[PDB]
Amino acid sequence: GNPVICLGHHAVENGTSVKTLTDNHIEVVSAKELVETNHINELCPSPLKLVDGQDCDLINGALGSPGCDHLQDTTWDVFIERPTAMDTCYPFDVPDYQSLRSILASSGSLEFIAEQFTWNGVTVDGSSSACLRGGRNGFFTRLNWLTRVKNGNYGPINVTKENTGSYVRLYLWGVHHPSSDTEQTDLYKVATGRVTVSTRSDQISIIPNIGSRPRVRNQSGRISIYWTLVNPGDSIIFNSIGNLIAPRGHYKINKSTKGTVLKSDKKIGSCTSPCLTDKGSIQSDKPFQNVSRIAIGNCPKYVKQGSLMLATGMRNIP
Amino acid sequence: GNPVICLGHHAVENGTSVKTLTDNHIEVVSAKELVETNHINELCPSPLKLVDGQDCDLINGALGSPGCDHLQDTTWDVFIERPTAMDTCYPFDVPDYQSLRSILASSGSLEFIAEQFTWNGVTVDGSSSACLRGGRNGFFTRLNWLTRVKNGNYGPINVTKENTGSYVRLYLWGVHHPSSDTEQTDLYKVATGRVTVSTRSDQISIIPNIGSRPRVRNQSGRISIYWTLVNPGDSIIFNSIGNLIAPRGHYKINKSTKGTVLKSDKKIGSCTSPCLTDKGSIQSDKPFQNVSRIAIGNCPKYVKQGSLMLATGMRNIP
Amino acid sequence: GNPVICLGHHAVENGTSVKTLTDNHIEVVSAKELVETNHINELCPSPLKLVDGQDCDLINGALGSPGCDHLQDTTWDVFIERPTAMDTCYPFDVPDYQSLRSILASSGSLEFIAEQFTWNGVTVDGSSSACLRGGRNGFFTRLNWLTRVKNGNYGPINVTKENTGSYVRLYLWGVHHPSSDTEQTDLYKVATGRVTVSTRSDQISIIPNIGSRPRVRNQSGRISIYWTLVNPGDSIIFNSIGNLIAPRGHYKINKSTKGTVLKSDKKIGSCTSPCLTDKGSIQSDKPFQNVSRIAIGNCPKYVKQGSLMLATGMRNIP
Amino acid sequence: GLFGAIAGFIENGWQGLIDGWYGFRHQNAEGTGTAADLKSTQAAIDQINGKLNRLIEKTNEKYHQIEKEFEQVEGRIQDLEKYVEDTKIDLWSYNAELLVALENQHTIDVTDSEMNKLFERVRRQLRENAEDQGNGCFEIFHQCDNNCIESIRNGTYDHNIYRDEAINNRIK
Amino acid sequence: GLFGAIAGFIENGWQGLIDGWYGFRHQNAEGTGTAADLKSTQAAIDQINGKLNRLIEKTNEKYHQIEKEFEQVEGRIQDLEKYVEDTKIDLWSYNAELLVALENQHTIDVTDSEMNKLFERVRRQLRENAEDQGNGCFEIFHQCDNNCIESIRNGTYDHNIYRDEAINNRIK
Amino acid sequence: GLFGAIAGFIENGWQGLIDGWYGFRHQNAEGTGTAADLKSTQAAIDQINGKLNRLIEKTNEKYHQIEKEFEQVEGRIQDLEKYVEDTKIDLWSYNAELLVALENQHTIDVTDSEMNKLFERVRRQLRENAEDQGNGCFEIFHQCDNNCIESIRNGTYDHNIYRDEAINNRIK
Amino acid sequence: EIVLTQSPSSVSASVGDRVTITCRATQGISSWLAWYQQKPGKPPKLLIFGASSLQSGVPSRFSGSGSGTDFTLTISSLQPEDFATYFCQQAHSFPLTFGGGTKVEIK
Amino acid sequence: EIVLTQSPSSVSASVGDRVTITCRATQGISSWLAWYQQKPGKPPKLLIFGASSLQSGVPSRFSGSGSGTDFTLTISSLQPEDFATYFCQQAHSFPLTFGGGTKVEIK
Amino acid sequence: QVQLVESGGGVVQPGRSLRLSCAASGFPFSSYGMHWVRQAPGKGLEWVAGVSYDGSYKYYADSVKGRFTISRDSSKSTLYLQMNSLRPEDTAVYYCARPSAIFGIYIILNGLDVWGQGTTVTVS
Amino acid sequence: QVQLVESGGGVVQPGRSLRLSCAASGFPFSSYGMHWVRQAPGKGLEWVAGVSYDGSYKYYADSVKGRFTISRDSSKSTLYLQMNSLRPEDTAVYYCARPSAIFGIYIILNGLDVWGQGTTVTVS
Ligand SMILES: *[C@@H]1O[C@H](CO)[C@@H](O[C@@H]2O[C@H](CO)[C@@H](O)[C@H](O)[C@H]2NC(C)=O)[C@H](O)[C@H]1NC(C)=O
Ligand SMILES: *[C@@H]1O[C@H](CO)[C@@H](O[C@@H]2O[C@H](CO)[C@@H](O)[C@H](O)[C@H]2NC(C)=O)[C@H](O)[C@H]1NC(C)=O
Ligand SMILES: *[C@@H]1O[C@H](CO)[C@@H](O[C@@H]2O[C@H](CO)[C@@H](O)[C@H](O)[C@H]2NC(C)=O)[C@H](O)[C@H]1NC(C)=O
Ligand SMILES: *[C@@H]1O[C@H](CO)[C@@H](O[C@@H]2O[C@H](CO)[C@@H](O)[C@H](O)[C@H]2NC(C)=O)[C@H](O)[C@H]1NC(C)=O
Repeated sequence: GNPVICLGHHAVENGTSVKTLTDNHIEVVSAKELVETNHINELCPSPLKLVDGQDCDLINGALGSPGCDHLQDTTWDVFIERPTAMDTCYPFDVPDYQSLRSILASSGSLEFIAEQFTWNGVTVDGSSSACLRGGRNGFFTRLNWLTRVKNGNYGPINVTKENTGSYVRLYLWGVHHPSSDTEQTDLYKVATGRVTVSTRSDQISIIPNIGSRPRVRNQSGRISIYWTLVNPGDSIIFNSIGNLIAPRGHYKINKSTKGTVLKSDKKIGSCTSPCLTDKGSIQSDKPFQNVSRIAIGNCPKYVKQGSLMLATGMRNIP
Repeated sequence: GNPVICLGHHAVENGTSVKTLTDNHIEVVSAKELVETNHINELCPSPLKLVDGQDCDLINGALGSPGCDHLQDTTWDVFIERPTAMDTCYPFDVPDYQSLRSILASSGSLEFIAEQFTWNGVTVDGSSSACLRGGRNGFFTRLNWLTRVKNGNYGPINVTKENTGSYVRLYLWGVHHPSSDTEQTDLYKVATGRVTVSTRSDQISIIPNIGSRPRVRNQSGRISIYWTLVNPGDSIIFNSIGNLIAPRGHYKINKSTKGTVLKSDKKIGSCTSPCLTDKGSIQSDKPFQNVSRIAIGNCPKYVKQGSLMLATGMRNIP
Repeated sequence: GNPVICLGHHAVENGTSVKTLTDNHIEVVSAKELVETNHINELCPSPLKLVDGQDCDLINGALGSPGCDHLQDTTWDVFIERPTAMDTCYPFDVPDYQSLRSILASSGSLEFIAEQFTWNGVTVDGSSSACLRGGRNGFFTRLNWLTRVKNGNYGPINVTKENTGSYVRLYLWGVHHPSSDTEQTDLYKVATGRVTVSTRSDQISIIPNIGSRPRVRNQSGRISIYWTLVNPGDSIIFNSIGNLIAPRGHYKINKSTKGTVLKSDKKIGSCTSPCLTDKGSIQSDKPFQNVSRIAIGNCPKYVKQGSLMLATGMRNIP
Repeated sequence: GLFGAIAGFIENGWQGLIDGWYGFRHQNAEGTGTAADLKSTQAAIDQINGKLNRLIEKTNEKYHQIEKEFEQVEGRIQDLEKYVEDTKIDLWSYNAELLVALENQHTIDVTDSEMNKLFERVRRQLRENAEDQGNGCFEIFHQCDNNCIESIRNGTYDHNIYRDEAINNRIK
Repeated sequence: GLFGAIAGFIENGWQGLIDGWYGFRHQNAEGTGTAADLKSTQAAIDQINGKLNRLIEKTNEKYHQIEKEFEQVEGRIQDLEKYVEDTKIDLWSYNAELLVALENQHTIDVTDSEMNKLFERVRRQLRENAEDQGNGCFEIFHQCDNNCIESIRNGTYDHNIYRDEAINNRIK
Repeated sequence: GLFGAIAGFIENGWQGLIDGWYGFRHQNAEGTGTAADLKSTQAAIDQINGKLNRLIEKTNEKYHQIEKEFEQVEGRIQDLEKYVEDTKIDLWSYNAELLVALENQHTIDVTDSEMNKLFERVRRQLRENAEDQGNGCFEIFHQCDNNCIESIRNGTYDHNIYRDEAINNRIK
Repeated sequence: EIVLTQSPSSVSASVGDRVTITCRATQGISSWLAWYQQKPGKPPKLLIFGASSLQSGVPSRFSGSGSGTDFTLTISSLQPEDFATYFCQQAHSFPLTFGGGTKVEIK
Repeated sequence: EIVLTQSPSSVSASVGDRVTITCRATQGISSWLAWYQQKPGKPPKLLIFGASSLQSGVPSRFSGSGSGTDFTLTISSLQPEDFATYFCQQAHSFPLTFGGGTKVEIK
Repeated sequence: QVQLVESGGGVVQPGRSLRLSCAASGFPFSSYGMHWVRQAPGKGLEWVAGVSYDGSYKYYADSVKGRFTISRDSSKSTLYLQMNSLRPEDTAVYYCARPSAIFGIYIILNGLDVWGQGTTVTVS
Repeated sequence: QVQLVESGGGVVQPGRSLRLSCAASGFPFSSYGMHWVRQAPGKGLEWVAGVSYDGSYKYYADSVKGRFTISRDSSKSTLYLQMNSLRPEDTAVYYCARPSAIFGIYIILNGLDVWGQGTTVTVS
């Protein structure tokens, strides 16, 4: 009957299974989950500054369509487009639509710097029944519809603006594509318009095209929206003999620096989370996640797996 | 002379060399190769559904050029373009050719939903000696060449088609670029044509330019091919006072879901393989491969190495 | 007092700290830095063949603007654009500017294969006071400004050139955008010009637009620069009734094979390094670097870490 | 494990060990009792916590990205925007799968090492007065009261004390 | 190896061992013979197959991708479509080169361990009836016929049976 | 370390040991001295150098790439060209961070192993003539002049020569 | 023993300041440090265990750092209720040691 | 001893050729090879230690390979100053062995 | 829910004895080791005593060794701090504290999760 | 900066003795082991002698064992090659060479970093 001293290790009744290099199912005492699979279902307004267009997409907000009155001068870290956003104004298309909405979303600002232009020899502030603001004919709040002098000519526009500031100016303008040769002559008196916006280093010129388009808001015509950037020291020139949709100023090109747009339908709650997704916010300390590939902020890295168990204990052998 | 019991390990005469973290050449007993380097040299028609154009590229098949009669109403998991594919019809270019090819290939379907149009005020079914279908003047099977009424006007076209189905309609149309002011007036009687196709959210309008291009099949003119998508609920309008190359229906936008196109010249065998390459199919259980970066299906991951030996045994020391 | 033999290991006074899987600060005997953080501040002209435009960007060199006389027939492994580069000729834009630069930079050659054209019915060799070459009106060294016959017509141009050679030809041409209807008729006598350049497979036609742009070098008009590739066996046709900026030959499409462009302001020294960055050359045997993401040649892989210490010794315990 | 102590010559674990990861379990004249071992338990936890902290450092923070969902076929550009994201997701998924499997293989070997470490420490303590029964227990060939047991567990056991009794009981 | 049994104190391998990966080789009065050891051989094979099955799971299945070959220079878009594919291939080739080199370094260590595992087991069996010659062989200080040998190889050997004979033959 | 020799039962290292990574340090009748061991030192350096040479192979050589710095906002295409480059830099930075952290964990384990390899080799040499004090030293229970010491360090020590003397001094 | 040394011994700051505190011992106490909050007349509350692991329910502004030798308690955006005296704890081996206290006053 | 066998004994080549040289021994000397450059009447200069590690200052065109049994010295782009006689060195265990010499003449 | 209640603090003369008690609630008391920590009034926290889960291994501070006696009871789930030979140095606000459970083990040597309200011991 | 200077090479007759010397400059000589390597004129390099850093362990080639004697001085930082019983077989251009240092330690058994100018030993 000699004394014996034994050496061992702890164990538990129900252990956790983990993967290793040499086995798919090894039971260990304790393990932590590294893949986050849950979300709040609401977008947390902290610490990221959010902006809800909530009836207006970003571009409609930049142009100033009826619904987007609340978006003026807004600043954001994340703009939020909704699926319920609706066009409300004269029908328009935007060549390279995703590029101009990704410039407005990076800049993270709808601050419109208003400027006074002198469109010599044209009627101004035209409105359309397809763009109603309070049951009344309106237009884009940041665009000026120019038509011929009342019973007169479309005096040739040669307006210029020099960028004196230290920032890059983003000008939003457009070109009206009439529906019939009557409308063209009824509005600008030329048989064929022309819009040429230019800087010293880049230019763009458009001659409109008459024809029938599907009726949108009882309108068969269209407005093609364009944009021109102006660097400090450069000058922009709006030259047109017809069909010009003039600007009312410019936007300020800001720095990306957590500025983007997220297309979601979830309500903005009162929570706090440094990570947003299209499916809501993520609150976790885990490295990975299977919530959504769309992730904005300090987020876990999106993976395909739904569970990756890291072993935090020895081999469990009861 | 005490008894001795020894403990050891097996060895072989010729071992295999593998890499470790601390040596480029370590001889172990056994090792498995992880990089597949061999292909069948034929394309296996199983389990993936293949389609051979075999004289027709995808776009020529979608338009209906003479050779592509066998591609009508075909469906595929993988379309196969040959290097021996040839143009067979009126010379044509496609702005953003690659995209239209990608849109057709990903849909994986050449089912042409035919439609009856009423092109009021034009001659229909035009044909050209550059596009022969059985020693006879023909044209694209999916396009309708419209010219002015015989000794009459090119009565303006204002046709509209509403999307009633649940799917997205792909319309393939074109614009004729004549070779001389004679041809333009000989055909459509206007000095300058116009083609305006539009939906409620995106539009396109083309005014054709006249001039000489290199003779292709004894034709100096061209036809620019365009396409327009129509979402459910939306309507498309074909408005043209001249030079319109009208459609005969639309294609149905399907789901990508193993739908693509592979440019190869290898024959289609009778084998079975879940992976295709431009150099033929791959039949392997290995993780990696140096056959080709072009790999469609359940394929090993292309790497740059030709041999990665995984040690499947102990150190071999004879 | 039995003899005792001890077994141990070496240590040093001041050891280095390294990271492991289970600790951030472990002091080992010796360690090697794996991240290179130093650069020469000069670009090494060996073994990579460099070319300094030094007042001319790559496109200005291809067109042959005044300052770029030294870039003629240059060949490079890396072209070096400077921030001090300045336009010196008639104001011009380039649709898809970045692509033409990338096409030129990848070929790695400014060898201009001259060609003799017969522009029937036009005045040739036009110049402009905006483009001075030795205090004298000049033009792009690789472009020919065509204007109407003296007091005559802009006799229609229908010039063609077959690609007999085995290489792909890059033709650089342009379209003049006048500033007033006077200039358009003073120069080419047609109220509206047209430029149509085409091959058997791809084509492009431009009708120029008149209007005022900001004065650059006392010029309100512009020239839009385009390019057309011609494969062996194909033929290119320059068809224009007005405003054509004709070519004087073509460039030769070469193989990428260490051919690119680097935007840097560092002087070209006399050192030797197989790796160039915008901040200068890297001379290292380390795997990683935090100098710059812009790295041309046999370079260490850019990482975000500034220091990654690899343990080259045992644990140091004094 | 690489050392074959846990799931090796140590048959199974002790669920009665709730105050530590490794422990002693003795049988002397006065009775029987179990005590955890702090040093071995702490060394294992430090290396697990150490690699846990390494895996949590929040380094991923992007705001402006590329679109990852599309409401209309476009072709070339969309194909690339998709293929770029798919390529990234696959690579990160591999980086995660390999990380977990590798860290676990190391984790299990570390815990198997610390168990053998403790055993080898006690082996060197007694060092002629006991013998390795094989199951992780030492047959102590001398009387070892509770004060003697504690001396083995807090590292003050002087083998020269019992060397004369122990060798005699072993050899004969 | 990390344990230095294989390519270590075990001089070399036995090509005559064709019924296993690890085995015994004895010399008693009756003669000499070799027999493999199942437990050690199985533990090694199961850990090589376990990591072989992990490396074959077919997870890479892509059909619509971006174009990776081009018949004409295009510029910006082509540069990106190429640079994307190049960036991917590099990252996978590294993912493959590191995987093999690391799995091999671990593999060789596992087999070296399983060898040392078996040696340690037999060491704990005899206890004081044998001594470590150093070459992986034990000098058994008593008469051990073939039934006694088999008792060592199937784990039934009782050291208390030959303890008197063995200690006496060692000490004197 | 996994073996617990370095930063384990070997209390600290020797700064006086400048000609090697591992060495002997003795105390006999004639005095005291320290000499490095070549075999152990050579093996450790080989595996460190072997993994250093693997990490230097120059395999990154690209010339035409995509633009990584922009002077004007452009939108979709620029968003992709920036996202592609950022995704790459992230993955390589992780590849590097994991590689260093892993190669170091293995390096420290290898050196800890080679220290234990040397200790186990000497343990098997004397093999009844010495006892493990625990601190990495062996109490040699017989006279061992400097020639006898060198015979231990160059592997020519015959234990059968001092076995009678040593066992007598241990047991009594 | 193991001697802890908190620095500074006291500090005044306004709401919204980046507060930094250090715990400083002698032995290698690995990662065994426990920071505590203490209001006058009230028992402590565990803020950080493992020297970095945030306690459940404690706001994310409290953060801990350090390993082995040098330890640190950082607070990003101080709040009115965060006015308290703070103690660090050694937990590597017995006996358990605490610090001299680091109180945050009003500025 | 350990015998080194350099193959070939000599070679002629023009500037820019891919030159291959082998060092070949008997024992396992896994990584302990040293390649030396030698001009007539001059002492050697260590080119490659560790059988692959490039010496500090030596151009990257000099490359060594091999492990244990078969060693190799490769030179990618030969230069006029590289015309020299090359010696490999065993460094596993005493005595130090050297090769028979591999000279590079002019072609 | 889970908390610790203290008691026993009063005014006492030097040299005599007291007994302070700590009743647990809401957690498996007999599974955790427990600690007594005293805050000397004016000074910081000062660990004084600690006991294992079973009660066989007891750890004391060098200032109270052989003077104070810790003990526990599974049946009442209460912690006892028997103080003998009191003196004004021992004047302090006494806290019974619970070392934190980590991973799966209920270690005795860790940070302290739960504290009692604080029972003051005055020695004049 | 760092270099090794050799001296002692001269014309000698068979059977007699010579001594060559190698003075170090620019590095911690007493930390390194050192080697003498002879290039037999016409043949390649031949390692002849090598000594440890302290001077206790000395390694010789089989051709010169018991015939040559190496030594080193720390006060002068000089390497001595004392040659006895010379013969025309020992005719060679002698080089003093420094084995390379690796990560932490100054191993005697490695490639040779620095060489001397080479002093010729002629035996007629
Ligand atoms: C993330 O992964 C988890 C699995 O790890 C997914 O969820 C589970 O789905 C299965 C059915 O396949 C159910 O039986 C489980 O009960 C689910 N568990 C949980 C926790 O949800 C989950 O759906 C994944 N998330 C996403 C967005 O795909
Ligand atoms: C895939 O890699 C293999 C090497 O692993 C390449 O082939 C061999 O090429 C060498 C010459 O460089 C020959 O000596 C071998 O006999 C070849 N072996 C085999 C199996 O082909 C092979 O060319 C690579 N394949 C591709 C498509 O890159
Ligand atoms: C259109 O407007 C611009 C500027 O408003 C006119 O150009 C300027 O002419 C003066 C002449 O002294 C120059 O100094 C300026 O540099 C010019 N401005 C710019 C922006 O270039 C231009 O002449 C007008 N166009 C017409 C047809 O009158
Ligand atoms: C590369 O990384 C290093 C750090 O590893 C950066 O530099 C150091 O910067 C700190 C300031 O934070 C200084 O105190 C050090 O003295 C710097 N050390 C060195 C060696 O530079 C360095 O700036 C990084 N380089 C780039 C281009 O990002």
